[PDB]
Amino acid sequence: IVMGATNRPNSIDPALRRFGRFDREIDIGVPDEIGRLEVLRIHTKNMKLAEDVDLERISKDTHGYVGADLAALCTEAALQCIREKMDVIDLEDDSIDAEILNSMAVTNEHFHTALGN
Amino acid sequence: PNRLVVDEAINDDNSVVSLHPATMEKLQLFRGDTILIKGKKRKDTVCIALADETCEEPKIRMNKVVRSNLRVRLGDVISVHQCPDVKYGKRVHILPVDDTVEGVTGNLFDAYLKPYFLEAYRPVRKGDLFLVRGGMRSVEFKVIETDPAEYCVVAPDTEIFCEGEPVKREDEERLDDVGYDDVGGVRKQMAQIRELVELPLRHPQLFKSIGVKPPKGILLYGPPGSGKTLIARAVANETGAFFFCINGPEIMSKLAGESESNLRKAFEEAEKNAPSIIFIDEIDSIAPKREKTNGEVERRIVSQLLTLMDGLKSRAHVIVMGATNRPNSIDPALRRFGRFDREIDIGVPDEIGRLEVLRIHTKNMKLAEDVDLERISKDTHGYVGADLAALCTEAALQCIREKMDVIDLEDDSIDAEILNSMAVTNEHFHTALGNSNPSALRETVVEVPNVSWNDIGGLENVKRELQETVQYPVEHPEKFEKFGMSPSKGVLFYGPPGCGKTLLAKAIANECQANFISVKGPELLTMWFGESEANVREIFDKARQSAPCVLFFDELDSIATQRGGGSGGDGGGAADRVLNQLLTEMDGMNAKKTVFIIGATNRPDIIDSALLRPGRLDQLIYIPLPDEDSRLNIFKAALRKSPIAKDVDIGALAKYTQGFSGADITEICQRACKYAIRENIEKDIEKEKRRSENPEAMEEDGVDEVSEIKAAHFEESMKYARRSVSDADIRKYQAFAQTLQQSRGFGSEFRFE
Repeated sequence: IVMGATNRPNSIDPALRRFGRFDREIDIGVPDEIGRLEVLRIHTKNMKLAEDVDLERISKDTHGYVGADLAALCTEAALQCIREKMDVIDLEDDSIDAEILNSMAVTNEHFHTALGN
Repeated sequence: PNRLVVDEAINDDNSVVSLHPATMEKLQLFRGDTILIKGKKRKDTVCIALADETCEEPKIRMNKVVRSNLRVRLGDVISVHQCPDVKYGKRVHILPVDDTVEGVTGNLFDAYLKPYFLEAYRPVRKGDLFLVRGGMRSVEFKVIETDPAEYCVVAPDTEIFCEGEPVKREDEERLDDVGYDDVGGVRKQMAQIRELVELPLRHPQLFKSIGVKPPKGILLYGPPGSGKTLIARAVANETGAFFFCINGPEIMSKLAGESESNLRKAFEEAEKNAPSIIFIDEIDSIAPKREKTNGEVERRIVSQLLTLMDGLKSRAHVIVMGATNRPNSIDPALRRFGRFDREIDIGVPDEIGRLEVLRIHTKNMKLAEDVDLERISKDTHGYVGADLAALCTEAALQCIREKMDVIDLEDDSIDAEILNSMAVTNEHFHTALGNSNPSALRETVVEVPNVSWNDIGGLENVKRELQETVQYPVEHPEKFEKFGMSPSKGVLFYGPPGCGKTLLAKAIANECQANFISVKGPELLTMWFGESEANVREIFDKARQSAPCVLFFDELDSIATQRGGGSGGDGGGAADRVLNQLLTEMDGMNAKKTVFIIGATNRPDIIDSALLRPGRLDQLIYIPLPDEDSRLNIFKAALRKSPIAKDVDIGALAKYTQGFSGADITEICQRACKYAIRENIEKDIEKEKRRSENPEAMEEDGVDEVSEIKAAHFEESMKYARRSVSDADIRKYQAFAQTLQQSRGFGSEFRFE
């Protein structure tokens, strides 16, 4: 079985879409609100999310966002949390306290900021 | 407490540094002890710490040699740490400089280093440099290696070896490697890049604990010569990472097959030396936008770059800073997730940015004490950093101009006194600016205009309306969410020409500290005629990234008139490429985004109705001609900079000059100044005539009549006063305002039981 892949069916040469070569076609379209919710839950499962995180709000406010964009949003939120956590952590020190590392965790406002950016 | 500012030291000894006594006590440092000092580029050195009461508590005093060793200059902050582990060197390898040894016979070690280190117990670190005085000459020496392999104190029993090749001075000068301080105008972008890059490379443990994937792809687009290549080197050198630079032209100039080999070797070596940084300078040549795919080599290289970017991994500790002029010029396939996700805009520097760039480029030159760089920065608009460096070079060249007459060209030798007497002057900078040319003038400038409500004359109703529609949703949006209703995402200004609509927009932007973007209809019209309609989406994108923002579409009716609007340009309406794209982008804007858009039109009866539909630009506000107080405000603003004769108070004139637009006010002032100006020059010409009559008559100390702008010349100017707008145009405007108003009936007839 040969699963092709592309962006739009018209971008492919028609000769490939004749019977025998590539007959079935499937549309992996933009995920819906529920789809965005599952994608966010999948990408954020391994991270240290806060107890006040409201992923449903992010899913509702995310329209036109593909899964990769959602992962980028999560990464941006973590980066913003680091932002807030830079002042205490000295950059010139090759070693960083483990307590601060264990204390890091994203917050809903960080997600809001990342979505804004 | 261990960080101190670098300062000049009283002692010139290379291996001795001075610290404030209480500061040493806080660090538990005693006089004569060996201390490890960390400077820039992760370069540290070892010096003998001495107590100096004259040194300020937050300052550390040290000479030029240690400054070079630490790669820091005056004003830089360095860290001092206890180094009680410095062991007496068993063997130290130090070599001289190639140019400093010419004319010296014998063993340079015995002449200079042997007495310099014997019984001095001077700490030495690998790569350290110092100057030793002996035999009437000063010879530079560089430390090659130390027995501990980190640093040691050279004792009398230490065996110092100087058998090796001399060190080249030109190559040694590279040690002044670029840091964050050598760039300017990119403070915010500098922070973004420093974070996104230095954090994972220096402290990946943070991301690992948070379980996130640090970005690999960074794209720095902007104007040519803005300093892109310097930022990456500064970042890499500050993080201590291995930097490998790739230039698009260099890669594309290689023979087929060799470019791919070089690229793969670059990636492979970069991954070997992790943490590493890769700069694909001018990625446009490597991967230009697919407008036409001609040939096979170009496709091969672009696809090779794509697959190489995809194949790289987060654990590899590799970051790829691209570079280009405009993001659209790059092939979209590169901007997909995984390859090049983050994008940064190294835009034109602002006034402060221009100031820092000028101070950076002119620090090494012999500037005069009367140089006013702030004036140059203020007068330099649209100038990129490279243009500023060119301006400085032109100013120096002009100083040379003034200095040519004395210096004979045919003489192979030139006096040293004249050379030491050269120095640029502010007037030279003015001349260079007059001769120079900006490189960036059509690029959308994003900044916070300084116009304030005080500059806005009256218009209390419109002031209130626009503050309502804009100021609140950007100053108090959280409570808008609290109630939650959608805010207005647009507004349209219709009014007479030359009534200060752009001033109003800029003032409202400043009140909210929100960025203002000025886009005129002619520019979009030209770009569409240039078949570059993607510029419109680019404007919308930029306005979005720099939120909060106020996108001001100047002469919105220009496009409609080009198509016709309501006057009947073509047989029908006004919609076209640019207009339709504008509507499409308008309906596609994010409700949560603080991108407010303002449209200005001098002709409301010709604007396409589709643009006025709710959801795109619906709020319509009328801007009347300035009234008595508004006209007074405009008058004083125009004459605010100029002196006026005491006999003339401009409010009296403003009172009776109804029906006259702000442009007419500006021109009345221009003509009044102009007539007073003719008066001044006529007086000067009469003075010159009198002096010609009596050239030898010594000019007495007669108080020169104060050259002011008097009321007679205001009379002469108003004799040529204009009123561009007639009462018929205002009648049309109020007819539109009435067709809009249609408010009556329930003003007071409604009340609940």
